[PDB]
Amino acid sequence: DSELQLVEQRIRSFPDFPTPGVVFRDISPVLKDPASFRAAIGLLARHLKATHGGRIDYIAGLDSRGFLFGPSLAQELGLGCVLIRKRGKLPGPTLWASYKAELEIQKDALEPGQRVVVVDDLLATGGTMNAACELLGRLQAEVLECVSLVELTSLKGREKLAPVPFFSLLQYE
Amino acid sequence: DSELQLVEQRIRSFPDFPTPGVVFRDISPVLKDPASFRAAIGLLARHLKATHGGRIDYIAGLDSRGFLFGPSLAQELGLGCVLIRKRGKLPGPTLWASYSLGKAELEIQKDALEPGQRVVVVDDLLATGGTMNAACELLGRLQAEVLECVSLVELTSLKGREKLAPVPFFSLLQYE
Ligand SMILES: Nc1nc2c(ncn2[C@@H]2O[C@H](COP(=O)(O)O)[C@@H](O)[C@H]2O)c(=O)[nH]1
Ligand SMILES: Nc1nc2c(ncn2[C@@H]2O[C@H](COP(=O)(O)O)[C@@H](O)[C@H]2O)c(=O)[nH]1
Repeated sequence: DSELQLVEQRIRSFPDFPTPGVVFRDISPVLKDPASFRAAIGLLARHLKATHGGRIDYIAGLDSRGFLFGPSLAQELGLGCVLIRKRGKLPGPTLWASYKAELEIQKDALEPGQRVVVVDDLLATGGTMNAACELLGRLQAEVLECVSLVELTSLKGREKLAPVPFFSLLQYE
Repeated sequence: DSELQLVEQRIRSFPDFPTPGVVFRDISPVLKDPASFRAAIGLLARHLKATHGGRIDYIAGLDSRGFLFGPSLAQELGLGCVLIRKRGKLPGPTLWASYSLGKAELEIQKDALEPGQRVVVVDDLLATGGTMNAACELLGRLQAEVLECVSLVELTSLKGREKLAPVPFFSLLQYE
């Protein structure tokens, strides 16, 4: 897939960041190359349409690298984007979950029964995405799927999200 | 302007957040309404094309709510987006700049831009101008040329515009 290649070739890997032995996958070059960013959004949108058809009501973007992809992905799908933030940031009534960071969402972000796909840049342990799913569940939203550009498969984040489906463009050990 | 109205109607105000006496302007509903979001990006893009023609090399988006607009704006203009992040998040060699929020620090990769490259900075809202000023400083230290800073909202009583001068500033909407 030449589109996927446009994305993969713009992932930059930094050894020993932030700790010795870890390899950080830097997605910033994807954003800097407009053809790469377009390919990433296109591939995610095509997957989501092919999997869910018209069932998705909103994209939920995770603070803050999910914010980079969520709105463009939503726009490509003709959908709005709701925001899940680090705690203390959102005004008005909210719910929060601590996973030690805390996520937050406005109580009126979604109505009961609305269906959402959650997007972040990368899935590692799955802690962040798992917390997002729980928050959304407490609004009585249905999480159809979580998606990311990158998945670190040796950390088994996918298993953590089960039974909510997960999809990534690229996988690294 | 029907387009501008689509954006203004989707700004929500929260008095006494985060402190008593102020009014937080919430842009979240703009993102939730795809017509509103499209209008905001379109208005910003049209302004930038009308003001700079083809001279913009990159959009620089500010962590974290600038990230919501930066890539879509960049895409609309056919440009890439570079990131200015809260300190501690970026790999590789970086520069950072403090400003009062106590203090916060923004950071950029030393290799984000080459000397002479021309950039427009975007954030959701301009208040005191501290955040945008820090971004401008970082970019200047890379020897990039900051053509303009833009936002959806400007709180004019806080005089952030003057703080950025002589770098031009543009907002879609203004409140006291
Ligand atoms: N871009 C990038 N983000 C990472 C990396 N490791 C962790 N993250 C960030 O941390 C979260 C995923 O970590 P998790 O909660 O799944 O362990 C995501 O929000 C992601 O932005 C990495 O190697 N690259
Ligand atoms: N959406 C929103 N952001 C604000 C508000 N006040 C401060 N900010 C955030 O803080 C920064 C602007 O504050 P400044 O540094 O100009 O005083 C921006 O990054 C913006 O995201 C507000 O009322 N609404």
